[PDB]
Amino acid sequence: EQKRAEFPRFTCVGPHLLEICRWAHDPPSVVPHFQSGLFDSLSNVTFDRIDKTRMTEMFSQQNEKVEFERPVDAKGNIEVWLQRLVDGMEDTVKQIIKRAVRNVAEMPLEDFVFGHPAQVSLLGIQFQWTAETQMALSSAKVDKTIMNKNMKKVDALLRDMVNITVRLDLTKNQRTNLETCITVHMHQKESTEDLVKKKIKDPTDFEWLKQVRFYWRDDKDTVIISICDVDFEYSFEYLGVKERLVITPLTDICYITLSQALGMFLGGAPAGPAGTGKTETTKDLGNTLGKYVVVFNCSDQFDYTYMGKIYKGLAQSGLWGCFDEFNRINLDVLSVCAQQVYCICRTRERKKSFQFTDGTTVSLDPRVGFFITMNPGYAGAQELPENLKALFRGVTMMVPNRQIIMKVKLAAAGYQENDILSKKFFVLYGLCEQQLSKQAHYDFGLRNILSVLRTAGASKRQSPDKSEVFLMMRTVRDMNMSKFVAEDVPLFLSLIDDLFPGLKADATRPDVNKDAEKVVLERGLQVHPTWMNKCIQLYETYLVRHGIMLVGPSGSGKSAICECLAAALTELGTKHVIWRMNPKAITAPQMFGRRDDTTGDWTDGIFAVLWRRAAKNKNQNTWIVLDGPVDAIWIENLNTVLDDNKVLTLANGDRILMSAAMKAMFEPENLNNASPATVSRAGIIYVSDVELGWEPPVKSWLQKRDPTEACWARLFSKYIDRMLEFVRISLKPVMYNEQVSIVGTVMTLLNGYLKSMKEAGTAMNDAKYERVFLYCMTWSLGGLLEMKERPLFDQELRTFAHNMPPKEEDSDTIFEFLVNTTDAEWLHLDSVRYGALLNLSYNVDKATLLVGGPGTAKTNTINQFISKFNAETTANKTITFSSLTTPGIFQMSIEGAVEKRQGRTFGPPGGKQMCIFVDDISMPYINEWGHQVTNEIVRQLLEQGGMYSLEKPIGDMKFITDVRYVAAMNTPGGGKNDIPNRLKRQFAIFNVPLPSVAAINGIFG
Amino acid sequence: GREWIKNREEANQLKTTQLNDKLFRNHLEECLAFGRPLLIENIEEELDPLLDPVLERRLVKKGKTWVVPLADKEVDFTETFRLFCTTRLPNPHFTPELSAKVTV
Amino acid sequence: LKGGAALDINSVRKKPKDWIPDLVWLNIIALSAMDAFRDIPDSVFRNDGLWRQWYDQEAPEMAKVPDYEDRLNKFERMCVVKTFREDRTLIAAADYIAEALGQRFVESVPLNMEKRPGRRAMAKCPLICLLSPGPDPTKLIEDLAKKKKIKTLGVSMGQGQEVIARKHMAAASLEGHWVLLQNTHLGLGYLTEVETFLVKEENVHEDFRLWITAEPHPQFPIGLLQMGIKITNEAPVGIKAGLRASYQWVNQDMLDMVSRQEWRQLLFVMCFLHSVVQEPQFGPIGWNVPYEFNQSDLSACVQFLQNHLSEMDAKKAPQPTWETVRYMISAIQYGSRITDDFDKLLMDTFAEKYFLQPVLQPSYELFKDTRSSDGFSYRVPDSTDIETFGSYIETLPGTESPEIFGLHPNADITFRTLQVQESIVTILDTMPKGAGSGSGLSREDVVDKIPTLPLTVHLRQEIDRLNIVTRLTTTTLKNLALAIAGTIAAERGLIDALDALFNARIPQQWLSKSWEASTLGNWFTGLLQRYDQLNKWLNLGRPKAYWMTGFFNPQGFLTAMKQEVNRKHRDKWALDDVVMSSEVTHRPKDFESLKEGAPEGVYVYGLYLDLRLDGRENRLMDSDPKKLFNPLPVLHVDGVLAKDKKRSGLYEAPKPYRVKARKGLNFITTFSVRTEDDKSKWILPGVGILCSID
Amino acid sequence: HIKGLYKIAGFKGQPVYFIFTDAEVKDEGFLEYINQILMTGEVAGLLTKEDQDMIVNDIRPVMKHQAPGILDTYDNLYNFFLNRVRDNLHVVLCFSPVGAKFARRAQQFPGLINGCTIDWFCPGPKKRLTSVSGKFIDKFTMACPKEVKNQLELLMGHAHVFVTAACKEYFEKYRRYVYVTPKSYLSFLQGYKELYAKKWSFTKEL
Repeated sequence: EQKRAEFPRFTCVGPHLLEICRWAHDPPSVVPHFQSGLFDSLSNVTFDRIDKTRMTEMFSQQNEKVEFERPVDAKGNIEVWLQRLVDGMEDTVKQIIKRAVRNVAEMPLEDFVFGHPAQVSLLGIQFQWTAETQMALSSAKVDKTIMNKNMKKVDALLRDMVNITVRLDLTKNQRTNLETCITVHMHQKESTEDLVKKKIKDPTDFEWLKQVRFYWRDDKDTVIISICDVDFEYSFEYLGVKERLVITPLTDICYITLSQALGMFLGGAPAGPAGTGKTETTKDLGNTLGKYVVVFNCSDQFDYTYMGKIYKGLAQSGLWGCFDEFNRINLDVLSVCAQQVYCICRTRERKKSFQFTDGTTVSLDPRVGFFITMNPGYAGAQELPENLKALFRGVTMMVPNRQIIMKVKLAAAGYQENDILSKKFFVLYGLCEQQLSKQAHYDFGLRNILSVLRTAGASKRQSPDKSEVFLMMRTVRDMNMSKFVAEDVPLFLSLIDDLFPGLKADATRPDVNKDAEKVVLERGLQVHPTWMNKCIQLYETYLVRHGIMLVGPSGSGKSAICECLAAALTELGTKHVIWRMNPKAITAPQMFGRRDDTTGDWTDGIFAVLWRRAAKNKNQNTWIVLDGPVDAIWIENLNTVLDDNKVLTLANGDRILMSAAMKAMFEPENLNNASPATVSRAGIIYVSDVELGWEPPVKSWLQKRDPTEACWARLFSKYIDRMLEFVRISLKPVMYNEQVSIVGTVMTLLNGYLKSMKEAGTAMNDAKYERVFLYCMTWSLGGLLEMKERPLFDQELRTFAHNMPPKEEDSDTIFEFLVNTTDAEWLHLDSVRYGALLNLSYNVDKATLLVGGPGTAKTNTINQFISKFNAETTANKTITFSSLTTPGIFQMSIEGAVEKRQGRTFGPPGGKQMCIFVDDISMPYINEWGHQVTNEIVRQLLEQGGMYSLEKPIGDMKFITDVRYVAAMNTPGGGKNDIPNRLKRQFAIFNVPLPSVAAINGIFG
Repeated sequence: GREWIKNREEANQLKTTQLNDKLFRNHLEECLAFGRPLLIENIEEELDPLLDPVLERRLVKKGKTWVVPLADKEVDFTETFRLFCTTRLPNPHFTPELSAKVTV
Repeated sequence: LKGGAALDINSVRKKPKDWIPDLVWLNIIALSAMDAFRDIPDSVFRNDGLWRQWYDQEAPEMAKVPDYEDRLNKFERMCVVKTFREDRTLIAAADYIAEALGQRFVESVPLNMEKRPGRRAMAKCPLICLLSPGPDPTKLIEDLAKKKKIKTLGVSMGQGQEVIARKHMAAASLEGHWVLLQNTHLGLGYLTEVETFLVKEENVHEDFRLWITAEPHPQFPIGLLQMGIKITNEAPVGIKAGLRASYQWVNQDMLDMVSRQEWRQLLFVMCFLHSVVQEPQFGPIGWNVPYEFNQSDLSACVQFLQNHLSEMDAKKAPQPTWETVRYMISAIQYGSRITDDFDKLLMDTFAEKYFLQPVLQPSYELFKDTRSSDGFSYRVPDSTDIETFGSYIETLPGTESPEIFGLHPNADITFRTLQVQESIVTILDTMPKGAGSGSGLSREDVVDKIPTLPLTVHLRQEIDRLNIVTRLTTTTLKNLALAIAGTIAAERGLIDALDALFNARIPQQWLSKSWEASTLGNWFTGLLQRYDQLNKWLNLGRPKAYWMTGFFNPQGFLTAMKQEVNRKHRDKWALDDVVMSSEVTHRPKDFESLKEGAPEGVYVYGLYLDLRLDGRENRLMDSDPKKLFNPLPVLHVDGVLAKDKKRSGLYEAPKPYRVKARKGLNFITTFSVRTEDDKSKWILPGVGILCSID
Repeated sequence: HIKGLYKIAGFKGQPVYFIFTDAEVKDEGFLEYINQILMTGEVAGLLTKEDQDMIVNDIRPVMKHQAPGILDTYDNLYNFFLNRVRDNLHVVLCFSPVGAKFARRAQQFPGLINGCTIDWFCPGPKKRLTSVSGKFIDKFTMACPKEVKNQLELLMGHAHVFVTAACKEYFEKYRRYVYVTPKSYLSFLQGYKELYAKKWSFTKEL
């Protein structure tokens, strides 16, 4: 405390003083934050390179090389040469400003911005502007000419700075300098123009007086700043850049209010919505005066003694400080410390002793001033004692106006139509957030606005000599629709035409189209126009980010979309291979790389090793694809690689920046649980199921299987899609329908019979084709009916003339008499029908799924056909998902089925095949997000044949060799959980109702 | 009622606690073991099933070398001892089993 | 005590329909179940002239019961009152209390600290004074402690650091004194230590009394307030209180600076005006929200006024630039505490009308409208002394006509109502604590109510939200008709809603809008019509009796009008130059076309204004605005611009979501209405456009 | 524990029995093992390689009795073992009707009811109270003929009926509810007679 008294500046930092005292010899050894403890932008000082005794120039946190009026031999007492430095910055300010005004004329004006520090140039600009603007009045003199020429003084230099911004040779220091100056110059305009809109009156008209002005009165030495009744002087502390904000009418209101707060010697209390620049305006105005503000956290233990300590330096050096979350200080403490500092406050009143638990004597600097922010004003006040509100004057906040911010940004981005551009762009966002369908991915917050505007400014800077309207139109149309659902795109473009008539969109590289055309049909898949358009959109987003995402309903093959994309890329020598990890199936604590609560062991992250390779695996470029539902729990530390940081924190940040080689892809069937601040830091690509509809994959098979027969094309929707929609609307299934999966069941059953007749000499015909077509979709559409709803499927269908037992009599229906693979008869318990299906499933060794009786007869049914695997070395690991079956249960139960190669690979001994049977798999309880993590493992190992480590924190290849499955569950309903759609596409699905009352009588009699 | 019974048995070492108290873990035993009437406050606020063992009297009701009987108090312990259940929830909800075991 | 639940669905009271609002028909329907009033509708029909004046809004006692003495006693008299008048309610209730057990029960008793400063306050009885925000009853304690000459061991709470208070608490208790514990409500924890000290403070000297300057807080020691004696005190309501306090707020020599006498004169009206702005707490006809009417406002204000008029002396009239004088008070001093644009502009309206060059005339004019209890019209008492100005002030009371705030005679009656609803609501909050509930299922049948435009988009979204709320409501209708019926009576999270159901309130989850709880039946009919509009727009391309307030989003539909505009008006153009255009009560233009610059709003039916327009002009303060609120059948709207439009003849009446912008700020819009006079005139009323009344 | 019970049931071929009440339940792991018992006829997954090479050597000679014909594979041996295990177990759960989780526990194991039978209680009628009181009234002294015992048991059954009826009126007039159990009636029966012992004795003393 004695040393804090020795030097009021020291009173800011905490225990750092000891370290400060440790330094006794070398000011060069002194480095921030010690150099940042009192100075807002200073970081370094340089000395006489032959002796390092005369301080030549300095360096800043703003990275500014600035000399001094005289190199001060500042090597005496540490705190004493601290003043020997402090005086230097204000001396330099005064003298550099003096020569700045002198060489407004003595030297040129464009370099006047660049021949001077950022704020040094800014204050010179303000001086010249204020001089002319008062001399515009000058008596209220009757000559419009001078105000008119001031109009173009502001405007022409504004467009010159537009040219400076668009020219691509500005150093980040000077770039930021000029960009900050842009906003100052728009405010200078706004003021000077509003002068003209008002009646031009005398230099002492309160309209003029009401605004801030800057009169460098070297009649003593220095500038004096006039605000609407009163005058001050700039602090002259070197502030580097301190990029300012936009200036609102509210800004002027606050300026005047807080200026008068000094008149009553009272504090200012900015109250308003949280996170609305409440402290930002205070800091910016302090810098506009030069005051080194020190923010103060509240709602803590709030050591009132320590604030009593800092009040010494506050009353002594007259600087400022701001408080935040003041109202949530501990209630009893919120009163104790409030009263304690309340007593201290009155030392302002020309007094020189602040009284506290110290009750000590100080000096008074009139420059001191107190400001406090906190949680948003609640109904007109806060949870604060009613004496500070007496000591303070409130200041009303309200959400800033986006239009003005966009105007100043675009002007800084070199735009001149900018104003009228915003006058439609803000309205456009308002409409988009009003009319259209609203979901989480739909975001139009400030983040969206900054993101679009920064990109558009660069676009124009690299597409110059171009109309602003066209560039703005192409940008806004381009970066929006892909994120959005289809049906809003017509509405989107309609609003576009409203706010932009007589314009047109952009074009992209067409050569990517032809490569996909080649590969898709070349690999037998279906190429589709809208699908191709989305491929182009993905290629576009591929050039703006590295992390993109594919949201949409399952069965769309978003897998296949990025497969075709990577194939087409590698067609042109740009490799991008993928690895399909499940970001939820394997365990979350190993997902990312996290920190323990005991010591923080490097218990690795599943992607930590993969990102380690991404730092140490360099032969090409690749992709890293993650399929599965997306929480917020393996992402909250992920945007660091995709936002404006580009380095992924493994668990603390592992320095591995934007990997030019590998990228992160995601395929969530529904991305709906990320905050709209986490959202839009990825490549938001909505995809509708229409882009590869029902029929295009069937035509893909037309390409693949023999069209020599071309069987389904005979009734390609003439039998299918009509009944599809008819049952989907007029009938009520007991299960969700993803029609890609249903047509998959139809085609898979058809191919099962195709294999049955093409590997066995069992015969073939065309009426054979018609009836196998009827029977391969009837259950594919009967798999969601009951004994009273299958007849409804039958009291509709007689519009075809292909022989059926329904065409035979009324009691018997299609299922009751099956078809034969040889002569196509109708043969006259139930299990066998499913078993052949299972065998047909066994033909492709791809399971189906069953719902209904809870182990009632399905246990009786399925096991009889599971029995018939004998020579495959089939290890019938019947693994049923139980009351609480964890993904680890499946992990080991199939690890038990096979050999654990390498400890990080899972395949059977050699390649011996086995069957895996699950009685119920929808049984396990979901978590609150609504998904059985114990199930996405099943999808991942069905599709990829590999996986990373839910066992090991490291996260590494575990290749899943050949397998086959059969599984079932109970019916969806009250209490019973259901299955993720992307898992549902992997398996067929059919319903097991109450069985055959007639066969009940048979089997039991 | 807690106050009335306090006046009734404070001289008789009316040891008091409530199930939330970790001292109860031993307040139960010695007050049992010394025959000192136990008091418990906020019963349905702090209902714990561990009461039922002693409410069913582990160190089983039957015995003489283990459980000396009583002929002075209408309670289920070896020594002059009762437990009391005082509430400030006016109309709680009750289990049938504890209502049967313990009267109201 | 109950306004009823089923009042509107029942055929609007048929016989008496001449001079009578519909809500009254509902109320008399609810009453008629009364056994002292069974034939009441038929009677009030046949003989109705006295009942007609009964609803010519006679104040009491001019509202003196129609003497149908066959069923007429005092309790029945309040029944008549409440069913009919909401100003006579409290008066008739007090009359009944007097007729029961004398007026001495309704007669007020002066508040003062003399009945038990120790006379009934035992040494074991601490004394606590529940201060209202404002006055400190410390002065009575000071006078007692300087007549008794007792030691006054004052100590400031709001800080537990005063462990030293215990030594005071020692001498206060052990030695025996009258001890001051000021600001005790600021502290919360040292309260417990004081409490546990006091529960044993019955072994000390006799003079031990406590004097706890605190404000009641729900989080405070129950036992500590139980042991002692509680005495609450309220500020003296009245302008004069604020005026004299502002005088003592200023130094009496500062109140006597004739060197800037005009400024001194200014002080009085400033001393005046800060009281006036403090008065209106009667929203929305008062303010949009309450605010800090503190005197640090006044202190900074007068300080800066002295600054202004000391720059160049107060005797020099040109120097105070009254635009700046308004600016200091408005933009910065007061508006910073203010948060609402309309409240801000109302206060600015105060600023210009009370700040101007011709204010310095001696005995300047403040209120000539007011013929007061003495008929006096308010002016400036130009005689330099605090005593002189104050004395002039108590010559007139603080109770005056609301018009002085730009209000209307209706406003006083509205305050009477406000008291009636708040009181009866509290009474219904306390009665069932000794009555019980449960009556069997209240089986009611309202669940049984179940081209391409962006207008149809709004349609469809409305259908979605109404379907949602309809079925969510139906859930609990089952959870009542099927819980105690079909064994579902085993869940209690929702039962509070069903308790508000059997007791006429509207629970929380079903705020399908910002509906105010009046009856179940009213909101049921509301939602019924809300779905019926969607029914019609399904069966009609666009209904022509379009009732706006059945919607769930006004912003969507008003914007929908605007993109229709752009579709055909700014066809070939953009929304960048389109602004709203408002019609008038007597429909000036309804449909003429739909293309560029044409009628493409909709017939917005039923907008409410306690102000009424005929001859295309607006009338206020009369008996019709005095009647609660004035309906508006229909007017139209459109959107156009690209050319300056001057609402010079049109007031900018705001239109919020519901009956009070005061109770919350969803300001739907602002409209232009043809006022044949100045608009600032209407600002002091500030009559906004209201979606609907109940 | 379950290993030994398996041995007694399966290996010994001795029919065993097992009671699992509402109290010993802790986790869905326990309920899940009971699930395995109910459906698989075994604690599924918990019969391990130790059980494998145990039963392989164990059962064979015992199996030579009912099915002397060998099916040397552990398949049929373990099949017959499991058949007998199901034949013998009879796991039971007598549970509380108002089990706070019992409904949701059945939600956690659906087949909890799909592997058993359901029988409700409906506590005893007037006859039950008459029967129970009949012993105790005849266990005590009197100054009355026999039929007075029938009158006493009849009136006590009446009394419990009245308790029930008045409890219903309580459930109606107020919305608070009370519990009357058979255990309550037995506590009544013992308390009445124990106090009546003293009263009879002391009146006889006077």
